Amino acid sequence: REIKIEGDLVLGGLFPINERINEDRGIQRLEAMLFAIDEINKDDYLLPGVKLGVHILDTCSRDTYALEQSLEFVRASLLIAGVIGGSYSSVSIQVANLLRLFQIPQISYASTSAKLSDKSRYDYFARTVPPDFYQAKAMAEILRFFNWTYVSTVASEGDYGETGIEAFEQEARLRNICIATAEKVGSYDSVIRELLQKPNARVVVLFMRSDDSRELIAAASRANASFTWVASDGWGAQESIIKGSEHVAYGAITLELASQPVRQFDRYFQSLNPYNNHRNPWFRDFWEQKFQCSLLAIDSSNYEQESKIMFVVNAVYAMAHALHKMQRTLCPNTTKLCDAMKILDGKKLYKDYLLKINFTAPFNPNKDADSIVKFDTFGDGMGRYNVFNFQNVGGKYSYLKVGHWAETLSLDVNSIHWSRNSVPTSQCSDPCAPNEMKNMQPGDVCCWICIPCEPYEYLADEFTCMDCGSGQWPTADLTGCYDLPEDYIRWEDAWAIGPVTIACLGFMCTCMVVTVFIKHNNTPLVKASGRELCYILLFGVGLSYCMTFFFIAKPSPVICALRRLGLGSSFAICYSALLTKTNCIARQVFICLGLILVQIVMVSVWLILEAPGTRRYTLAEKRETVILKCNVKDSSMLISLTYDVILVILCTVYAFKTRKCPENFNEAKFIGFTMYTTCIIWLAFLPIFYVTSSDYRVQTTTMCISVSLSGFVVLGCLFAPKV
Amino acid sequence: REIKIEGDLVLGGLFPINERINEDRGIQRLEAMLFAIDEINKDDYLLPGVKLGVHILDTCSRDTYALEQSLEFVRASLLIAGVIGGSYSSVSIQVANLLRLFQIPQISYASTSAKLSDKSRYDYFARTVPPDFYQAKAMAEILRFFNWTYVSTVASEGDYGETGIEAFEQEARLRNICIATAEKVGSYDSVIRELLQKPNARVVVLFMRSDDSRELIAAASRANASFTWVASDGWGAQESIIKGSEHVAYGAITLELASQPVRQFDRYFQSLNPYNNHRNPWFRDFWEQKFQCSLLAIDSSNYEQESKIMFVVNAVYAMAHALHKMQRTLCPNTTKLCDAMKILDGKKLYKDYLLKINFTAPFNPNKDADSIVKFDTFGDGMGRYNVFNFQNVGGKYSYLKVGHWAETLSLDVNSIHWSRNSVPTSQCSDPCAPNEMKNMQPGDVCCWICIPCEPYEYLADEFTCMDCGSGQWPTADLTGCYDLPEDYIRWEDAWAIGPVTIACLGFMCTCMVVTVFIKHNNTPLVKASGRELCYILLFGVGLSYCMTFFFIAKPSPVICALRRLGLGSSFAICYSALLTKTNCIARQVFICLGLILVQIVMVSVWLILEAPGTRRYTLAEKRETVILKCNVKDSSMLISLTYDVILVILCTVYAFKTRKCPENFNEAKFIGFTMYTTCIIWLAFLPIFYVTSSDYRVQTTTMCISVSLSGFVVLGCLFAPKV
Ligand SMILES: N[C@](CC1c2ccccc2Oc2ccccc21)(C(=O)O)[C@H]1C[C@@H]1C(=O)O
Ligand SMILES: N[C@](CC1c2ccccc2Oc2ccccc21)(C(=O)O)[C@H]1C[C@@H]1C(=O)O
Ligand SMILES: *[C@@H]1O[C@H](CO)[C@@H](O)[C@H](O)[C@H]1NC(C)=O
Ligand SMILES: *[C@@H]1O[C@H](CO)[C@@H](O)[C@H](O)[C@H]1NC(C)=O
Repeated sequence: REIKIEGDLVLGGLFPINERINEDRGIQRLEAMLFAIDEINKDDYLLPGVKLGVHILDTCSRDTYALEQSLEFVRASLLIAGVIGGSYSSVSIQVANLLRLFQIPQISYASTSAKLSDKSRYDYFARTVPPDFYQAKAMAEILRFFNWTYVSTVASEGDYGETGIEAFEQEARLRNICIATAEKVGSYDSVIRELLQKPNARVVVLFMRSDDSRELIAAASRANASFTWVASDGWGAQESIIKGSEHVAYGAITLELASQPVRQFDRYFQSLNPYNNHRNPWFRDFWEQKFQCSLLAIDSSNYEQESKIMFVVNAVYAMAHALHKMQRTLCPNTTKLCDAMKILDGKKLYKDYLLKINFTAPFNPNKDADSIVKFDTFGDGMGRYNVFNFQNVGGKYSYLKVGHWAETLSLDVNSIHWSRNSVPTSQCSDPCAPNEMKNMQPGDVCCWICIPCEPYEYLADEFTCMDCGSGQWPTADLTGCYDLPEDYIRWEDAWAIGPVTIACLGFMCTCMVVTVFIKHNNTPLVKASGRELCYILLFGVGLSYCMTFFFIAKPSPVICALRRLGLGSSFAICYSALLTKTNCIARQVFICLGLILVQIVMVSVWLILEAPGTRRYTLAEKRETVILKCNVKDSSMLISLTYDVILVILCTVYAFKTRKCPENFNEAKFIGFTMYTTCIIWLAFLPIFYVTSSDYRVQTTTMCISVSLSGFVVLGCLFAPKV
Repeated sequence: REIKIEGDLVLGGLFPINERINEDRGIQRLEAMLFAIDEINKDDYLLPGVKLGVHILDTCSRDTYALEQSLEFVRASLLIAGVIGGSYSSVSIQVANLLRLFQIPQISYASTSAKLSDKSRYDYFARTVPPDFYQAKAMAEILRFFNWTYVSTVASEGDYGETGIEAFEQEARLRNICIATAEKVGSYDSVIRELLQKPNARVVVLFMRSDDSRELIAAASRANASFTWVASDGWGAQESIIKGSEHVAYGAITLELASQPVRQFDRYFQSLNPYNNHRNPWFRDFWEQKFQCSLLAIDSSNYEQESKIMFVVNAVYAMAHALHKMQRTLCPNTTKLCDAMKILDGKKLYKDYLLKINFTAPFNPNKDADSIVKFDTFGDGMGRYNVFNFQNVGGKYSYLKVGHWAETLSLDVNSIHWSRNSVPTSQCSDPCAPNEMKNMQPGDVCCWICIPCEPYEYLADEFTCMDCGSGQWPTADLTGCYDLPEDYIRWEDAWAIGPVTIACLGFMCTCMVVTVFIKHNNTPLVKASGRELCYILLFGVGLSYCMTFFFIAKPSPVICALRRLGLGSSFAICYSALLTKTNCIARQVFICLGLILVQIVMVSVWLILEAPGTRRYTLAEKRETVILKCNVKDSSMLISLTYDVILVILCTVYAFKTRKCPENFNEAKFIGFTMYTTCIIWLAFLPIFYVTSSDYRVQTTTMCISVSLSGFVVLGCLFAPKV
């Protein structure tokens, strides 16, 4: 039962006027689509001369009942510069596969599918309401705002759920949002039983149908295990979806589309009676089913005005301003039909100056804020959502409007209510302390594992850990780690108590020997020996007492200069002062031959005096040791004294021959047993010197052991009863 | 000017009957579409009772003139169970966006696009001719048959070229076919000038339009540089595309679709006059423009029958057998309309038992070979092409039919004519000899580079080359390479000439010494020396003459057993036989002390007699050397004789004391100068023994040099004037 009201050029429109007569989503809209043309053809601010006409049908929500109507539009190619509206999604996808085939554009006031932006097929389809592939980029950019980046989704089955959710994951992996489970309701209440077995995912992304999101929540009062319900448009502000589960569905957020409703439309529509409406074929039919009467009037107590009445009067203007540009720019100085308005080619209509129009909606303020009825490059207006909340003040439910957003989130941050006031992160990995600073993603993203790394190591990265180098221990963190000192044995340490007492024998070395050096040269056996030779033959014993304190005092390069040079003067006193005096005694002007022989091995040390390391080093044992106090090898100083014992190897040669023939009082016993006793400790401390850790007593105490036995057992016996 | 001939159920058809009246691709086909129904409604082998009707239009090749006709089909929803034919591509894509919207299937007799298989859009479109995305999988599987795997393409601009070529490359990379250039003609003849600058690509894949492949070939007679023209369907068997370039377009291959034409159609169509054809609105109109007469008859001299007349009568049957299945299987025991033929739902018509039908074409033999009118799962019959050739016998052109193919190539291999009889590979890289066996693809595929690899290396792969190991040289190929021998100096080599003469002095060593061994013990100075000691003191000189031939004969493990043990008995004869006889002479029952001293250093060699290597080794210099004839170090045998010269280090000690006091006739001169002379060559050959390559004379000749100087300069002088 169409109505075709004539005009200079006529618009066409489809509406549900069938199920019964629908009044919520139905005939309320067709009353509004008539109401705009009563203003546009009257208000001469827009199109002055060309009077608009209307010719509208009854879409009855059945697809192949809409298409049997839709050819009666195009039997005039009552020429029609476009058709307004396909309400549902499934009725608009059928008059968008017949209205590309006549090059005539379409504007649908409310149909919000997501296959209706694939403009490779539809070159003639521009809706005003936003596509629902934006709520997969709405909530996916508030979770990264709240850092709840580990979620658990649930869809519906059919066309709504499988489109948004498959667009939700691919619009989440950019924003580092990391799903856990994925259900699909077609089970009854066991869907929560498959949901509790991931219990660090406590943010439920709910992208659901209307009534198939009632059977979940009403059966989520059985298990009584609440959550944080973030929900897409399936909730809306419906107060029946939260029917009695206020103790269960507490603390939720939801989205809906904003529409500041037209005030004077209530001045239009409530002023409409079925005795003064002859310009409609359905006001008389609706009046029966409005009140179930067999025949009152419309009050404000039964005219709760629909939330998309603004979207028809917004989207019927976006042709009437893309035609007032036509009647001026394509035909100046011609208000009426200029004979170029005869064949109105739609291809240069839609793609040229309807695609990117810009103007303001009627009956609303803030003309630069939100009423800019823009388009994108696809035929889909910008998203203007609300973010409602179930933040109950305590009345019972109290749906709360905590703000809006268009392109970036603009919340009013005092609504996050979860248990009492909780912002649950719902995060899996829980990044740990720097004590476990190997926070490495094992195989997958977003859920890493912490690991305490090596105690000689610092964290090389957020996942990596590396040692800070040989020597130094780590820091208190992964910063610059430390340094590494050496063994400072300058104090006692039960190591400076021994040779400090052994130095007294070296201090008493030059004491008793100086008595026969000058004042007692007139002894009967002072002239019988090398009275000038003994002062050189006994001066080196104090050197052995001093080279221990020259070397083993503290690590220094001058000390290592004294350490390598300290031992090189021990053995010529031990051998050349000994052996040259015995050979002339074995058979006295030839006693001068022992002078230059001391410089034989000693001058060769002067060539190696500058070759090896002198300053310092640091030797590394198992992960904590730095002591190599001078940069020399252990076998380097041992080979430096290889000729030392080799020089006193012939020191026992003259002991065997003169073992029984003393040329003096006790020179065969005190001196003959001396070289046997001197080679004993000389051979004793040699293999032990390779193996030590403190190394002091094997160096210091063994050196003075030769020094004490030298002057006492040999030189002391000649003067002990002399007194 | 439609004709609507009634029936029990009526078929619908579109045809070009406009440009003028088209007779080649036009009204000849509509005469044939009428001719089939005159048989099907008459021959009771197929559908007995339901008389077929026809209702056909005039498509006039203009898209939005076809769609103004096409609603007059669907104004009855004269119900029509499908529409036959959209001839062009651009008329079929417009009645396939209006005939999905009524759930009615379509069969197009000749339209061969490649967007008309995207069955996600078109659920109601099944053509019979093959899609032209198959000739991108036809020629792309004969080039791999001929190994011409490096090509040079050329397209046309618009819809034909850019569809097949973009399908040609993606159907070539599987078969390892490797393009070089890619033109796009919209230049005039300079397109060849951009083509000669890749002159190892001499196979021109020509995927071209009809007339825009005339301006190339007629302008390829300018440059006179021929090729191998492989061409897709743009040639066909058109004899005008090769108008006068037989010397230029010689040697080509081309494709066309096979159709064995219906013989009795000529018995039908040539028996048609415009006085006995009242069942058509266009036989009277065609009769004017057939002969330009203002009013003869159709002869066989002007009725050259069209090549797709079989494709309309093939593809009008494939409904009439998908409806004879309907009137039996959906309504048994009911020949006529069974009241389930009232609402004939097309969704259960097309997708159920028209998609996979199988039967034989009328008026053709071989009912199991090629007339199986199958479908695939897309609505596109199987490809049955011809492979024509321009193999001129010499008449002038003589288009030649060298066979066919359906799913695999079935050529008759005697047509490859390029220059005289040439099969040009047109290949880029030209894989080289195993002398350049590093045939590695540098950065890209199909064009590798050959490289001679290392002469100590063999080809590890077709691209890789690796050395065969230390020692052995490569083989004649990349097989198992070789072995590596050692230096065999068993012959002379100017190395076995020297010590073979030096062995004679070792042979004359025991000659003169044996005279005073037994027969001349009664000499006055035989008893004055060690007459039993000299036989041990001179026996080892022959050992030194023999150890050279024991060691330096040939590499053997028993020889190395004699090489390490050969030198160990040289020095005790050189020192212990010498030094013990001198010490008792330096001041005679104590002459037995020199017996056990020979076993001092010698028994220590018995402990090392089994420790180091004994068998063999091979030392590797710069890429060609294997000789380390026994597995011992150079310093190993030199340290094995370190105590050797150390034992004769004290051999010069007694020479200084006894230099002037002879206890015999010349024992101070002949023996005193001997140990000075013995240490000379002993110190001489030592540093030279570290540095040699043949190593014989430093080993053999230096050993006998000590052996000759021992007995002659010392032992020979005592008996030289004795005679
Ligand atoms: N535009 C709606 C949107 C509809 C919908 C709305 C809310 C929740 C789920 C849901 O499911 C889908 C799925 C695909 C497309 C559209 C929807 C329509 O029915 O087409 C609806 C406002 C229109 C009206 O009620 O008049
Ligand atoms: N089927 C054809 C094929 C046509 C074509 C034929 C040969 C060379 C190039 C070429 O260009 C395209 C491009 C896209 C689709 C179809 C074609 C048609 O016109 O549609 C033609 C046999 C039909 C007739 O002449 O009646
Ligand atoms: C993480 O989310 C919290 C939520 O309050 C926010 O305050 C904070 O800025 C976010 N941090 C980062 C690094 O994104
Ligand atoms: C390469 O092509 C030639 C062409 O004659 C053919 O005979 C041969 O079998 C082909 N070889 C391979 C390995 O494909």
